[PDB]
Amino acid sequence: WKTQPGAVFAASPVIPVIVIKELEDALPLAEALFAGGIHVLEVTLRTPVAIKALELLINTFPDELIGAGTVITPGQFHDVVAAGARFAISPGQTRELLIAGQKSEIPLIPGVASVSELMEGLGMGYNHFKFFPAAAAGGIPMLKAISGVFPQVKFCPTGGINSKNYEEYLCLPNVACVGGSWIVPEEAIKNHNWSLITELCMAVSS
Amino acid sequence: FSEWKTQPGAVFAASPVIPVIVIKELEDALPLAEALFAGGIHVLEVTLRTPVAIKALELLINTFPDELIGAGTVITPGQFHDVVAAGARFAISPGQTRELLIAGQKSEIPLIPGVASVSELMEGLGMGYNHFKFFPAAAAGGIPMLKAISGVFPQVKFCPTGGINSKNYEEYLCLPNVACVGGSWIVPEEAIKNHNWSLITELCMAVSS
Amino acid sequence: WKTQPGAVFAASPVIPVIVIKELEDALPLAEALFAGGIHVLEVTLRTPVAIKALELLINTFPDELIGAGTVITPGQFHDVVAAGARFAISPGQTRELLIAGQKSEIPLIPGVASVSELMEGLGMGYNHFKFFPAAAAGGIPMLKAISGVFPQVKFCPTGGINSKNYEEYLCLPNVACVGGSWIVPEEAIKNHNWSLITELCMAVSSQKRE
Repeated sequence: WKTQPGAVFAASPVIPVIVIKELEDALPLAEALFAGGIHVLEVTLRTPVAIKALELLINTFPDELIGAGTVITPGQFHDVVAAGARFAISPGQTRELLIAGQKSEIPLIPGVASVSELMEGLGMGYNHFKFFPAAAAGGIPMLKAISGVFPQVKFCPTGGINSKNYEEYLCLPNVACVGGSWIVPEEAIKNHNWSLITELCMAVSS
Repeated sequence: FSEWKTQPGAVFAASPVIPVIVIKELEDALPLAEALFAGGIHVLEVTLRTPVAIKALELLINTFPDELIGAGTVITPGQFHDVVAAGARFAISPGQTRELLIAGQKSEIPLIPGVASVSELMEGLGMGYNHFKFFPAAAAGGIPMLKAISGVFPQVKFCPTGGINSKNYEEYLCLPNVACVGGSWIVPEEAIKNHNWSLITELCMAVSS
Repeated sequence: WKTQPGAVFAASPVIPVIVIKELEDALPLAEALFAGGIHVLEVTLRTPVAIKALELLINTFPDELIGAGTVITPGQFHDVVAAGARFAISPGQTRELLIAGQKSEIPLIPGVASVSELMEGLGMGYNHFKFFPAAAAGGIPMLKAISGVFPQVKFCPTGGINSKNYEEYLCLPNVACVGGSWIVPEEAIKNHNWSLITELCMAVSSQKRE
């Protein structure tokens, strides 16, 4: 790991959760994010073209922190490493995935939602996690309770984070950044509203 | 993995509501079953929550061999082997362990394990499971939890159980990743104790039609 | 196990979750707890002096049920056992910690927050658990739903339990006791407010019925 997990969190207060259904949208969406001050991109493995979109983004804009999300299996993890991803994010964790991230060249950010899941990740050497789905898995009260026992663990809450609540999450001492789709809404991507997306990103990156 | 003759999706497709059956008195098994059948419910989950449960399971399977009768509250591999040997057509669990998931993939009979977090779901997927009980649904994040999961695992199918009732079950059934729900409200212990088989049939008919 | 997990839960309706910053406060705090009827002490591994306080309390009061909390790792479990702890409590569980507790004469109370976590503990011989953080992880509805499927499993809910809600938790058939800092607030410890701590403990001791 040359890129440290903490670098995936320090890049932006908000990590955009990107769903790319059409490959032609990948590059103009990325340029819109860059113009809006966002230099970390999580390309989720949720569509057939996602791997090709990740490859296209890394080939075109290699000096951005472009990684993959929804990495569920070791096989997907090796696929995104091979595609050039700078990091891998998962909505949860498995033992196999945690093992795979130990010997990897790029950081894995596993997802957890209970103290035992956190402790399993900690035992494997991980101390940067996604908290997912944050709003449905206990929200701010959960993160405060965890902070009292694991003050040094750092989280990126994702899932139900939006304009109205994201500052409340960011203010927590164990929250390094948040993630969500509200700055890259699917409707604006589908309809090529790139300048709008820049404006939504500017509202959170300034 | 998951090449069972009886597929979990077929179990889920048989009824919008799987009744969570608690049988305390063996004499109640047949009339309770008749009330369910009459109310259009032909998938029965006999829970392993009472001393007579295994006997009631065996009695129901032997008496009604053409019905889709299985077991619930299957916690251990030993209990799973017990309900297989009793003739259960499926096993449902409120959660999962590696050993339980291993037992289900070694069996002719499908296992429907329980999950409540994304990591638990991911361990289940790693063992070839993609049909799960979500338990206890209402206390483990409810509809917002299921909606969040659907955006990330759109193919995974759930049977939410735990706090599902007449007033909210349709809200759960409308979700794209919910194939059916489970609950005791259509087989309530008060009606079973009173031998109120007409009421049970009426409750079942309301959800099956 | 020299002490049974159920004995840890049966000692008091409320286990005091102790954060001790100054070693000289350990003996006077114990006196305030004893005077309020409470003889189970959970010294949390959250301060530099916690291990030394644990050892001091056990050596001073060997006949009291003095144990450790916030035991995260097998290494910490071995440290508190060597320190003389009568029990160890964890906010969660891992396979490694469950294995370590199997090999000890000192009871381990793992923390769980889902049925699958409970089942992993059950499979390794555990049926007394902390439910943490109780108020944020599903609360009373979660415990009630679990009680129907695991009537043999006993819980100590901790995290967000206070004087306003603890009796509601205690009424549940699968809740043997609760844990909380509200009967041992850090401000009262720092200020040597033993009369307040004793008053708070006396209130929860009159709720002990077995």
